[PDB]
Amino acid sequence: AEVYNKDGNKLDLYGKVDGLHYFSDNKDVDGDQTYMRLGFKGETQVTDQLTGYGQWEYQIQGNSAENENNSWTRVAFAGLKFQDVGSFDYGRNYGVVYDVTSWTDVLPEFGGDTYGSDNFMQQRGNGFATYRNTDFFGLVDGLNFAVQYQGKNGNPSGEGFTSGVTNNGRDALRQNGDGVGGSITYDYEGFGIGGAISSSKRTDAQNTAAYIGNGDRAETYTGGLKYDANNIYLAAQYTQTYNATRVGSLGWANKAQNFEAVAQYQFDFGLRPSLAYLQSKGKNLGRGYDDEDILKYVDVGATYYFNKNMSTYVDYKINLLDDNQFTRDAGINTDNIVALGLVYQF
Amino acid sequence: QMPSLAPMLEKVMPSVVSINVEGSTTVNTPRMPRNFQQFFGGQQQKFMALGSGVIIDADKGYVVTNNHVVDNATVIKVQLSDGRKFDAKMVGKDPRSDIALIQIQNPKNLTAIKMADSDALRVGDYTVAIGNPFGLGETVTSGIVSALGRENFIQTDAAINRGNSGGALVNLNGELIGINTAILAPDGGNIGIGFAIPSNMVKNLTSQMVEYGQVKRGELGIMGTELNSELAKAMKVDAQRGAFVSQVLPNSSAAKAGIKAGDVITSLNGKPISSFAALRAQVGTMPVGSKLTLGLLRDGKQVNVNLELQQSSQNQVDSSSIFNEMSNKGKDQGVVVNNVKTGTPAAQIGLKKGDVIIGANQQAVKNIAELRKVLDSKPSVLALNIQRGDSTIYLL
Amino acid sequence: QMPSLAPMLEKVMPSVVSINVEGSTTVNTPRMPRNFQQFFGGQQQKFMALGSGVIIDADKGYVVTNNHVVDNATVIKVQLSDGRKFDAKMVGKDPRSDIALIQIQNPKNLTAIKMADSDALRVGDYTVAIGNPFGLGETVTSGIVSALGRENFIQTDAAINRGNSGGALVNLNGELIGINTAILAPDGGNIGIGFAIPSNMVKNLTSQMVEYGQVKRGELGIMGTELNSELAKAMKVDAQRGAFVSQVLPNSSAAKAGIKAGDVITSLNGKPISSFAALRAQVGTMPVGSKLTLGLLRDGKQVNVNLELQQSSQNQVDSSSIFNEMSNKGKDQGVVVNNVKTGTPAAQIGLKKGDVIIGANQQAVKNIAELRKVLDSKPSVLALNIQRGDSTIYLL
Amino acid sequence: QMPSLAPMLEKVMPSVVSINVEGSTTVNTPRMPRNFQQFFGGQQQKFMALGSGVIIDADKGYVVTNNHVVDNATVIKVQLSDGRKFDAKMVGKDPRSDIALIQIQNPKNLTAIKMADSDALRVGDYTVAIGNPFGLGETVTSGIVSALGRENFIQTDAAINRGNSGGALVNLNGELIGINTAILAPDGGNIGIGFAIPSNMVKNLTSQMVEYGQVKRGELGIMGTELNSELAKAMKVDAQRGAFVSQVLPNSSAAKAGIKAGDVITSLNGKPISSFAALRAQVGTMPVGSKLTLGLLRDGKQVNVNLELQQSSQNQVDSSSIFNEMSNKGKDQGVVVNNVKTGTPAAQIGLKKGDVIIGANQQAVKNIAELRKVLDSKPSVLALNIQRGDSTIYLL
Repeated sequence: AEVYNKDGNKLDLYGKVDGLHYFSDNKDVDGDQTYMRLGFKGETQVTDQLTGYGQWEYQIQGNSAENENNSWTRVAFAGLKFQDVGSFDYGRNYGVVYDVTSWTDVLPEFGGDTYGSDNFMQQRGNGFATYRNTDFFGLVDGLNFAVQYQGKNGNPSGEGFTSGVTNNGRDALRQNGDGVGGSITYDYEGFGIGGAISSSKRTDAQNTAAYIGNGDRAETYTGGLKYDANNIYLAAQYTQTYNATRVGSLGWANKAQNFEAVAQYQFDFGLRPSLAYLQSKGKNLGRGYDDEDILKYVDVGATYYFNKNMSTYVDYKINLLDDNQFTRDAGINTDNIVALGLVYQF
Repeated sequence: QMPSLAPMLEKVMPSVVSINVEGSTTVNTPRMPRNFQQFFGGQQQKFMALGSGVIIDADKGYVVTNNHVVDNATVIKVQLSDGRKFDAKMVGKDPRSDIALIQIQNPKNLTAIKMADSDALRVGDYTVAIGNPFGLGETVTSGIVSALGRENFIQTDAAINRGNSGGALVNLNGELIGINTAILAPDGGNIGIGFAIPSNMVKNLTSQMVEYGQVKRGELGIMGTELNSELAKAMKVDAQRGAFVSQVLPNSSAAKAGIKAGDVITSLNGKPISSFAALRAQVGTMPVGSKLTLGLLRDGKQVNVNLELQQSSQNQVDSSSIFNEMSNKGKDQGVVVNNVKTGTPAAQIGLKKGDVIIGANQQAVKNIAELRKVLDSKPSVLALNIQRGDSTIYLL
Repeated sequence: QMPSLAPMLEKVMPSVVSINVEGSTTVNTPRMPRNFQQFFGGQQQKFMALGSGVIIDADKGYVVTNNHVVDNATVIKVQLSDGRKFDAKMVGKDPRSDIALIQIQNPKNLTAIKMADSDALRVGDYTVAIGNPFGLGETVTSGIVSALGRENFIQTDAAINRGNSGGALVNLNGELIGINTAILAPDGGNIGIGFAIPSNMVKNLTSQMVEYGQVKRGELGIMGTELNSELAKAMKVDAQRGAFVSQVLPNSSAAKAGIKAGDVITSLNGKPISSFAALRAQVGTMPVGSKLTLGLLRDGKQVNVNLELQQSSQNQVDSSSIFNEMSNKGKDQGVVVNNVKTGTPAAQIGLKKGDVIIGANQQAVKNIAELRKVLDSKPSVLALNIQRGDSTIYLL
Repeated sequence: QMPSLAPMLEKVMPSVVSINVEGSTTVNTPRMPRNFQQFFGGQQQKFMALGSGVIIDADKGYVVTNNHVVDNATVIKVQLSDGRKFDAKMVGKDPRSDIALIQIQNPKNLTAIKMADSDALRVGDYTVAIGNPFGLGETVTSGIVSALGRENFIQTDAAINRGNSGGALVNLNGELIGINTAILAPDGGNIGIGFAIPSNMVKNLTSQMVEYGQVKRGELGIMGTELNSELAKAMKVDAQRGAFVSQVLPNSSAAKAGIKAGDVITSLNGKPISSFAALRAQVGTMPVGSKLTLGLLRDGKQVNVNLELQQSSQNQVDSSSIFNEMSNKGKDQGVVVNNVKTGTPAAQIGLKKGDVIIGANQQAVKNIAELRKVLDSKPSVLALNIQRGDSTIYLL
């Protein structure tokens, strides 16, 4: 909702409450999953060509008792945009690989989980410096590219570490050395085609015997396709990764091949059914694991839109992973899940 | 030599029994695979429960215990402290107090505890609890009376860190002063100290189950909560200092007589009602058929009405010694059956949703105690003189 | 009949009171939306606290309690065990010991506990604690003296699983032996066993608050920690076996006299100092104006100096019966006011950052006890003979 | 005046000591960086442990304590209650019971506790525990006998919320009735109540360590678990009601005599074996060289055999007063050495994997008690008359 628009400054205050419940034989995901998100997007006109902006988004879980608080910052960044040249922003933001993979992250509840948060340059993460050029100086409609740098996020401070520390340090599964990446997308009418590449130094804390997938750098290569017209949405992405994909709590995959596909239709009366397939196939994993499925599921669901502010959905994760030693060791969910959600948003 | 509680414990233990319950319940069907990094959101499932109980009538083999142990039981076993094993059947239960009564099938040479007078309890008084903490057996722990409520829940430090709310609370004379309970419902386990129902209340609730089939506690049939709930805000309630009515129960007196969700009760018989709590407790100090006029708030609405037996304390497959959810209806006006199920073993016998049973298969059945008193004496021919209002049929 | 603690508890309870505090504090402004899968990292907020206290002077209505309960109070209410309600005002507090003193406003017919001699305590001795564990009221729990420190914190197993550090610790004669505390600061709640300040220390700290306004404890004004901290490593400290000086406090004696972050104190008056701990405790056995020469370490530095009253134990809006953070200055050399705030109700009255008050609105104010002794007798005309060093003004 | 446990505690404390262990162990090498949002899945590391112990022989300076404290010790220090400090050496340990024996090096004026007869214990009996809960020192807590097992682990409510399983359990007469233990192995810390080994068992296990070097407990050398394990399913086991054999230990009697993973033992000397548990406990009621015939299940297999000393309770660098893992072999048939290590200080001395030592550097060494009895009397010239089956060499 735009709550302020005066003398060239605009402020949009937005959010949602998702009354949400999971049904699953897996009791670690089963039960109340209610949550809310809040955010703001602000923009200020500096000149006719130059605009400054900032965005912040926060998630607060609504499913805990009052003696605890489970909340986090999704994004927080400030930036400058110049008409027909580009933009730059810095902060917690999305990695440029997400420019392509976001195209299949459109499912009612699940999806978008061949990668995670704080996972090199694949999704949300800290310390992104992002440069973007839209429409190639305004001379090629629909063509966009981006180049991104990520600074090191290392070991926690004040915990007796003698190397690799940063002020905002964290556990090794969520660390990263310096990284660089890029994306190109082209959209003509309904069609879209895109590609992205990322390369991040891996830290010493990540390259210990306690984690599978030791390596100097984490690399990702992504291609994507999209069709979005005539009430039909189709998209697919394929990603090859090296020492970049987490294998639950075990560490990372030496190599992984990720694939996601989605098909959706929008009825006039407000119903939007969705069908999707995701898989992540790991190779040469180490410790005798050899080749294993990290993720494999079919997602069938539907959303009903009452209007732009109220909707309800059901999403059914038909989980094709089988319960074995590998998935047990990594703590990967192999059970089906049904989600039922009712969402108010502004 | 040295002092010891062993001498009175030896005169007490024969009255404490162990209880093993086996039963089932409805669980949701697991959706696979299972993703532990994905916070989501019908089939019977067997479960096992275990708890303690106290022999309260040696002749009838009456054992008092917690309702959180025997609830949903299909099979309830009892083992005496000398090791003799018996079978038991439900005779009564009351979820509010978390107290239940059972009967050993075929008792032989039993010992019953003597019940002391709860009303004479004082805080510095010594206390001893007996229970089965972690399953490993019968543990006794000692202490004192910490708080005497003043409902008079007894508070005592003779509890157990992380263990399940045992059972008997006894004084230094070996007399029963309270049955330990669990205020952490549908859990079992304590908050840090122990809560017991006082022996005098146990005696009282227990006799009702015997002589009526259930405890005479009338419900106002509303359901709701405080003025903080998301619904009190999401619906913006004016003047907040009372009980929020989230819904009026079907076929209830609140429903029948008049009332609708939203109104916030402000008083009960002239007295102020500042919280659902206050109210839930006040309506619990009134036996069926009573009349209690309360003030509601919409713009300024108020009514007067009479309540009927609650639905929490009910019976199931223990009325007819055979096997198959009735309860009492008003005063001694027969036994009214409630919500029938899906398996329909009892509905299959010509019993609908509101079928009374004044005919004791031939005689008077003003209540479940009586009714069950007949389906136990003459298990030969059975013709239930039921009349669900009009239809007065006689099924077998 | 049977033994019981009820007979002495009846002679003790009238001295134990309940305490309800209402007050506010500064919390950070919530940033929305809220993302529970995003581990991040000014406005007053009202809060409510509740605890127990013990009547220690029936005539003056003096009640001892924990500082973690009354801290930041705006309104402090007291309810006797017979149910009479009163208002109370802060008279003193001392965060180190977690002990505070309050005064019932308008006492009438009160009972005070007798204080026993802490020094005569022995480990197998019997103990009884009285407190308000979960808010639900006044709970008593029993046990014995577990550890006699030997600061002499008393250790006892008469605590409570998961509950808030109650208050009174009494012996079998009903005499006060210690006030139970919370060593889990800015939390309340125990580690597994109970910690009490001994009655003799309670008597001592308590009288100081009365006869001076605060407790005479001098601070060395350094702040720092052990040689393990990230800063002792991130700054690589040579010879590690002492107290790490992270910073020297402003306008302090450590500051004034000479010292700078980094030096690791190695001794205090000849004796070895192996940990901030050792030091923080040693400086706590020395009243204001004392002189203590200690050895520092940079290459081999050492000095001698005299400390002044600490800043932890201070006063606020209770000196002037009216409403509005002073403390004592050296010996009976008036009352020096400290860090003024933003609302500036007292700064607005011509009181800066270092303004002494030797003039009792006309007389001698060598201390806050005296000063407050006047702003309570003659609430008519008030002219504060303050002199912040030079300026000797007289504000109203 | 008032009753107190202080008078007997004063006659008991001189027998309770504090114990500080220093030692190392093998930890995995940390892989960096560290990602806390990434659930994954050799170097010696020093650690420090601390616990309590009880002086059981004043002359020999024999102190009983928990094996979870001294396990892996390199250096074990003891401090008496009067503050005198001593050094100690391992004399014995037994992980099953979690009980260990040590000897103060150079005792002078010690006091030993008197051991009472465990067999005379009864549930209401009074109990007092003494231990070092959180390191801060020697804490005593009181209570009663909660459960008398009936292995006879004693259960008592004289424990401590969140603390480490202390040590001595004493009756009201100051006599030792049990040593408190930790059933939360390789952790320390309790389940909610206290578990103690009874004094009579302590006496028995303890003498064995003295007069033999270790406790005579024979093992069947199988290793496995219940019929629920993933391997009992992943391998689909027919007829499930017994002990699942996951593996037969190398060079064992189960191995030697005949048996292979999979078979589920169903009985032991005619009696039913329904769980590894039942079995692990039954084989623990049989000293070395015993013969126990048990029924296995594959299609219908059964055998008879004789077991040898277990491998859990063994010795290390305390046999030769010098420094460097042997154990006893069958009856008094010398001392058989087991799995040598990598540093190889003892292998370097001509000692292989199966080398017996019947020669006491000249005399008879039917056991480690004797052997060690010689490597302590004549520390001058040492020639180990070892014969690992055939080779009868004489190393220094």
